[PDB]
Amino acid sequence: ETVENVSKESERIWRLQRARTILEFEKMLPEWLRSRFRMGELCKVADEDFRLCLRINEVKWTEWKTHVSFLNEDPGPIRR
Amino acid sequence: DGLTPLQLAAKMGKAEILKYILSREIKEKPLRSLSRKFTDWAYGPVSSSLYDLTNVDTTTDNSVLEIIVYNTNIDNRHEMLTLEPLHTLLHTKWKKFAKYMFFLSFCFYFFYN
Amino acid sequence: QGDITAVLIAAGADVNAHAKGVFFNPKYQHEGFYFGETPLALAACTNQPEIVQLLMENEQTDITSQDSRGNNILHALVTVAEDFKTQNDFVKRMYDMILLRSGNWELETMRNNDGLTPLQLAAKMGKAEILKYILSREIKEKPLRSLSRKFTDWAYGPVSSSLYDLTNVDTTTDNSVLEIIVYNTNIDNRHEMLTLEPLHTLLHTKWKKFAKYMFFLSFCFYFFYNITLTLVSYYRPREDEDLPHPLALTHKMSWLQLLGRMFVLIWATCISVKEGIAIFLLRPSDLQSILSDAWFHFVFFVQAVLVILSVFLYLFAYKEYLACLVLAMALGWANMLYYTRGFQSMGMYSVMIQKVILHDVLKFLFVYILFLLGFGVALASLIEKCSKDKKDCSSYGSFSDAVLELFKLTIGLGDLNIQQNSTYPILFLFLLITYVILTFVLLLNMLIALMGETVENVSKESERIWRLQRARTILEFEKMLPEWLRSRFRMGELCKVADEDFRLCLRINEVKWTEWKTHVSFLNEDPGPIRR
Amino acid sequence: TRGFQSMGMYSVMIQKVILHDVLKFLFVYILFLLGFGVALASLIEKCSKDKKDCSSYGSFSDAVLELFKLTIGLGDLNIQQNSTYPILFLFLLITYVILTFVLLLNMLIALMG
Repeated sequence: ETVENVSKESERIWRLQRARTILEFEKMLPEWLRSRFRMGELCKVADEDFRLCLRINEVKWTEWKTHVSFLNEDPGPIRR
Repeated sequence: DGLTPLQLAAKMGKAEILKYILSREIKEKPLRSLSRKFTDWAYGPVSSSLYDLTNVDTTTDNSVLEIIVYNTNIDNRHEMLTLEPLHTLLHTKWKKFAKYMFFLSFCFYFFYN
Repeated sequence: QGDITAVLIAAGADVNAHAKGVFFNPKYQHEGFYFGETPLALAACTNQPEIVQLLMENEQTDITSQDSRGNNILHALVTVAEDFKTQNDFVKRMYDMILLRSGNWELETMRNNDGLTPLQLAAKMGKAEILKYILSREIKEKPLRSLSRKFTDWAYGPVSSSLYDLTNVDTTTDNSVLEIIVYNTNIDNRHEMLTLEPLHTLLHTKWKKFAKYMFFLSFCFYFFYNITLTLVSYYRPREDEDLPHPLALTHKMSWLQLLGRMFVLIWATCISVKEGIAIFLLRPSDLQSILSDAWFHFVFFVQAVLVILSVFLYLFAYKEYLACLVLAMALGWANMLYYTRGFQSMGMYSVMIQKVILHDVLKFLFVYILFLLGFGVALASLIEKCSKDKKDCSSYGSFSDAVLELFKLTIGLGDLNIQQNSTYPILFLFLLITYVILTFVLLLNMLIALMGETVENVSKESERIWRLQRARTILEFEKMLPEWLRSRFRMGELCKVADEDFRLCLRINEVKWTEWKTHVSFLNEDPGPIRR
Repeated sequence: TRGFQSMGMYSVMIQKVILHDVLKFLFVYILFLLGFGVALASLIEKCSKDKKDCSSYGSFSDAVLELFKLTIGLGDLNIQQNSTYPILFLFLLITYVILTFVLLLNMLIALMG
């Protein structure tokens, strides 16, 4: 199963050995971390809109449920 | 040991329960202040999701990625970095910080030899 | 909300509205979700089949209205259905439902702003599964079967002769389907489309009647072209003085070389004519296909022009009489690999060569030089500071000489720098055997780089590339002789539906057992090859 | 070689490969053998010394054999008795030696699938 396991475990070791150096290059320059990105602490629940820093991902088809869970009035990349 | 439960799931590396804590959608609104995922758009097939990122990134002491990657002693470690609030975040800094710093460490060390 | 929808339509809400907002997003996979701007397509795209049937009972509803992009509705359903089979397949079901609820033929003829039929749009974006529906489309009725694309002719149990319909498919008009499919870049499931039946046999048709007989003539003409270039270096009168003429004019008898030396220079013009067109057409093809195909048209052009450029150099005498010829002559026998198309047996062994040079040889090469440079410096600094052969080394390259004495052990060696050395010269057989084994693991591990479902994927992807690289040349040999296309075959426009029997040109295929249905769909009175 | 089920399997696959893959190997291998040979045979006398010491046999084909035996067994003096920067004579062998090897390694995959 070198056909199977070895060319899969090489994926297992390589993504880790990349991931070690990236966290090392965070800790290598503690000078000016101005380009850490955080989406700028949008609203969570309450009147406390400035709450905690977030991130963004996107989804696709398969089981079109209805919707009351959202936050906004179907906007886009709302820059204004 | 001074550990949050999210930290305890990482430090022992029990992966499947950590898939639940970082996802955690709660489809209500008397108590959805406990969630960790947020859906923003409601537009049929496309929808922009918001993961929550409190202790995850290395912004405080003893964060999640600091626990996961530097650790020994666990064996399913690559099966944890598939998980979405970690998989794209490593990919984030490889676009903006690391890869541009990486080849400078190559090209400096290349002329050294 | 279909229940709220009923009151809104009863109140008189406009149903032919548009929407031209910022939410189109040409960077499609975020913030977008294209419609086709109409309320009808939004009902269609998002699986509201009750509402799609609801929106067509209203007489005020238009269908033929277009988009800002020019799209009608059946353009839009094509631009949504992605490459995933049976995702509770609804686009194939609902593209069906819009035509059968209403429509004459005047829906599939309208062009977009890019000037494309919906059949062309499915090909140019390459969304394969919905194109399987359009080219099949049997309609087992007869009030409305003038929209079909398949026709069954015989009704005779297991055997049945089918008729595909072939309107815009063959390259008989401008911008046809095969011209779109094969010449295109930018798509990745391209071989999964040429499995489909009104294309799979049609490529096979011209390889019986046009291309294969034209192909080996292009081989046998190009084959003798390289022997004639070869026979100025063999040159059976073995030596005369020093040969001051590579490609001469030979004012002398035995015209076999007079016809011979002129036979080279004529074919250098034809390749110069034909592949000078390669700039005029292939402006995005080369940089996008950086590792795939259509590069040999440059490499034929590098070869044949340098044959003439030696002959221009022979009258201006920059000393490169023989120099420009020979180090460009070698491509003439190397470019023969273009003709390795032609056998399915030969094609598989042809593709995988260029597979490994791009994948794994350069992966092999960067590490192999890194150890070759590695252990060489330890031995090159060994060769003179200590380790005798004291005075006997005054020949060449005191660093690089030791590199070659470490380089040839890969290939062929056994020499005296072991026997003519010092500083305990068994040490000189430590710092080779660290090299010899460490080549071998870096050589053995390249086998594993040709593993990893190479059993599965590689001998399947070689089928994926080979059928395409045949299919490019066949459509090129259509366009190569526009002289007399009398042997394009069409079955001669048999009856479609109406009193218009001379209707449109067709084709023939045949079927087999499994689910003996009954038959009212046919055309004739169970005939055979009815010649009469 | 009929007679053992053990011996029979090794007997059939010989005639399998001569019909399938050796002739697939042979047509390409001669195509490069004829390929790099002409560049070296036209090298051997017009430039690149061993000036007078070449009056033996087949000025084209002699260079072919000096490129043919590297597949089998060689190590000879037409490197050491050459000119026109004779390291170049170890470029236009190593283009051949590697390009045999991929055409030899890919025959393993022709015995895969």
